[PDB]
Amino acid sequence: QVVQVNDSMYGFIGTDVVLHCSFANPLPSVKITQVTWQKASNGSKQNMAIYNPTMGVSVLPPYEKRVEFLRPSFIDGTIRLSGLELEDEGMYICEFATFPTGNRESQLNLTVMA
Amino acid sequence: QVVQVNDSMYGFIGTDVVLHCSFANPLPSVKITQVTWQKASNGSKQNMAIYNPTMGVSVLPPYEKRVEFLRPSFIDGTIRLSGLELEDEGMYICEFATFPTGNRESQLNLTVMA
Repeated sequence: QVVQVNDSMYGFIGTDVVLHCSFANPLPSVKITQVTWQKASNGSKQNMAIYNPTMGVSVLPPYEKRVEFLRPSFIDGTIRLSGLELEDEGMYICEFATFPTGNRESQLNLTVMA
Repeated sequence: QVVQVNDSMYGFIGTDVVLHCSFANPLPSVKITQVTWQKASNGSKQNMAIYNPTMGVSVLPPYEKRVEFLRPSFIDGTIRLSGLELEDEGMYICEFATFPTGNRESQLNLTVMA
């Protein structure tokens, strides 16, 4: 019960897109430690962005000045990816690291239209 | 980028196996927030055990009597799994949630013999 396959997003070259990732339903007994956007491709994943309720926001290249958390909370890891291009197409994983229940990862496919 | 270790394991039925998992060297910039163990079986992830440096240890069913940390640290999530059943066959993933680097995981395939 780890993976939660979500929507499928369709964006456009040049325009930005809103990738969605929220946590529901939040319980007081469950504590969210981190939200982590990763891009999966060719069978290999890649760290994209991380929101930590205490450590702040981190964006990793090539996604700095591109990816921005809209409502950075522990139940919301929604991001905006700027300047879509053909290389951006692929599977995206938004993972919540929670204690003591474990990790919940949402999974969404992104297609880039021309 | 997120997968740094890929190994294999073997063991007889009823015997105990020590699944190793560690991180070195975490840069002084890098902070480990949580360590998580997962099992992948026929396209489905399942949370096993979690060690959070600031919250403690949690062993989830049905592993609450079989799986155990040996030296639980922010750089060591090595566990022992006792009473190996045939169903235990498969890939096990030990994940380090870090900031600002993100997720760094180790995958090991445990095969059951007799």
